[PDB]
Amino acid sequence: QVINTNSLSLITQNNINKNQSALSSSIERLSSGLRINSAKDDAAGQAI
Amino acid sequence: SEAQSRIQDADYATEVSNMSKAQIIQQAGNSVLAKANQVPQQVLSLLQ
Amino acid sequence: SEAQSRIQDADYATEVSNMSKAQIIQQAGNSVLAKANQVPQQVLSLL
Amino acid sequence: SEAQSRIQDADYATEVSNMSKAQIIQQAGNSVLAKANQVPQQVLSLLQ
Amino acid sequence: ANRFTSNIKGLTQAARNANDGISVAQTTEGALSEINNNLQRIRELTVQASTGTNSDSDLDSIQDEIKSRLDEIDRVSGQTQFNGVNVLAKDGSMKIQVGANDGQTITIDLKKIDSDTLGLNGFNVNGESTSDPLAALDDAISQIDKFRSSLGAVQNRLDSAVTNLNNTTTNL
Amino acid sequence: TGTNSDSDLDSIQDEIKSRLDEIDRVSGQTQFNGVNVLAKDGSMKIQVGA
Amino acid sequence: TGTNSDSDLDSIQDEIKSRLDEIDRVSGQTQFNGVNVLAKDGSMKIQVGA
Amino acid sequence: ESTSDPLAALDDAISQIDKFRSSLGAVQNRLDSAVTNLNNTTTNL
Amino acid sequence: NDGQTITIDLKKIDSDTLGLNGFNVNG
Repeated sequence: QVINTNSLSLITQNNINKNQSALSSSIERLSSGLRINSAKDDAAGQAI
Repeated sequence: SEAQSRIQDADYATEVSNMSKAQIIQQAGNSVLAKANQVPQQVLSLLQ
Repeated sequence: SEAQSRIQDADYATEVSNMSKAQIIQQAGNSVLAKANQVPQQVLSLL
Repeated sequence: SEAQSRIQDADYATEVSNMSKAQIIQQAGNSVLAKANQVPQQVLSLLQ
Repeated sequence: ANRFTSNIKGLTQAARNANDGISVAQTTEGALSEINNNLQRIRELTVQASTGTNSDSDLDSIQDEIKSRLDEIDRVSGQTQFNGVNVLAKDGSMKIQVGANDGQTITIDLKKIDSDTLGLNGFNVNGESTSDPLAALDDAISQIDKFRSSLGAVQNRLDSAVTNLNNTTTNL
Repeated sequence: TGTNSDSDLDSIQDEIKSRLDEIDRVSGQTQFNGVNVLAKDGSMKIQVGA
Repeated sequence: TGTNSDSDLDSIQDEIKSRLDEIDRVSGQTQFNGVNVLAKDGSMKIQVGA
Repeated sequence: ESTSDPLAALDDAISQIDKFRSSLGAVQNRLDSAVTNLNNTTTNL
Repeated sequence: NDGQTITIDLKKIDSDTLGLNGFNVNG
C-alpha cells in the first residue's frame, strides 16, 4: 500500500543472503575435499 | 591416517545433497523475490 | 578481490528495487501533476 | 615451453567467467535502456 | 525519522566494516597456514636428521634446507600486509566498528610472528645443536595453532554480527 | 569426550569464551529508539485504547 | 574503524572537511527578502492581530 | 587532535538542528490557524 | 549576489609534476 519501501524484498534478500553462506560453504567443501578448510569451520579440529 | 581421515575428509554424499538443497532454496528465493517486487505495481492502478 | 567487490560492486537486487520504486514514483508524480497543473479553469468555468 | 605458455595461453576459467559477466551486463544494460526510452512519453499525456 | 535514518545508515556502514574485518582475518589465516606448512616440513627434516646413519654431508644439506625454510618463514612473516598495514610484524589490536554507534567495536588480537618470536632462532642442526629440536618445533607449531584458533572464531563472530545487523536494519 | 588432549580443550574453551562475550555484546548493544531492550528489566506500555 | 589505512583516513577527512565547509557556507549566504535568517540571533516579530 | 567522541558530537548537532526545525514547524501552523481565524473574523465584520 | 561563489581547486597534471621527469627502468 506504500511504494517508498517494499517491506518484503528486504526479508527476501535477508533470506537469500542467509542461504548464500551455506551454498558457498558447500561449494567450497566439494572442491576442497576436506572437512575444515579454515579455522572458521572448526578451530578445535585444526590443531588435532 | 585412518583416524585423521575420520576427523577430516567430509563425506561427499552429504555435501552433494547439501549443495543441491542450497541451490534449490536459492532458486526459490530468487523466484519469490521477483514475485514480491511486483506487488507495489498495483499502487499505480489506484491512480488511473 | 573479494574486499574490493564488497566495496565497489553493487548487488543487483537493491538496484532493481530502487529502479522499480523510482519508476513508480515518477509515474505517480506525472499522473498527479496531469491534474494538479489544471485547476485554474474553475475561475474560467465561473464565466 | 612451459615458461612461454605461462604468458601466451589463457586460463579458460577466468575467460569463460568474463564472457558470462559481459553477457549478463549487456543484457541488463539493454533492458534498462529499453525501459529508459518511455521516460519522455509522459509529456504528451501532460499536453492532453 | 531523522534518528531512524541515521541509525539505519550507521548500521549498514558497520556491516560493511565487519565484512572488511572478515577479509582481513581470512588473509592473516592464509599467511599462518603457509607458515604452518613450512614448520611441518622443517619438523620432518629434523626427524630425518635425528638418526645417526646419515653422514656429515647429509647433516650439512639438511641444515641448509632447514635454514632456507626458516628464511622463507621470516620472509612471509615480515612481508605480509593487507591494504597497506602489516599483520605479522606488530603486536597491536585491530578494532572494527560494528555497533553503528560510538565506542562499541570488536577487537582482533594481532601478534608479531617471526623466527624470533617463535623461538628456535639459530636452530643449527648441523653443529651448537638445539637441545630439544622436536620440542621447540612442536612449541612453534602449537603457537601457530593457538593464533589460528584465536583468529578463527573472529570471523564467525563477525558473521553473526553482520547477520544481526542486517536483521536490525530490516526491522528499523 | 575423553579422546582429546589438553590443548584441544583450551581451543574449545577459547571458542566458547568468544561466543559468550559475543552474546554479552549483542545483548548490551542492541537498542531501539534510544532504549536498550535487552539491558533492563523494565516494561513499556503501548497506548492502544485512545 | 581500524582496518583502513592512513591515506584512507586522509581521504575521509578531506570529504568531511568539504561537507563542513558546505554546511558553513549554506549557513552563511541564504537570505529571504534581503535579510539573513541563519546568521542573526534575534527574533522576527510578525503583526497578525491588526 | 582527533575528536574524543565524534558520533556523540554529530548526534548533538543533529539534535540541535531537529530542535530548531521542530520549533520552526509549529510557528507556521500557528500562522495558518491565525489566517483562518482572521478570514472568518473579516467575513463576520 | 556578489561574493556568493563556490571555488573548484585545480592542479597542473603532468609527468614532471607527478615525478621523476622521465622515469625509466632499463638504466
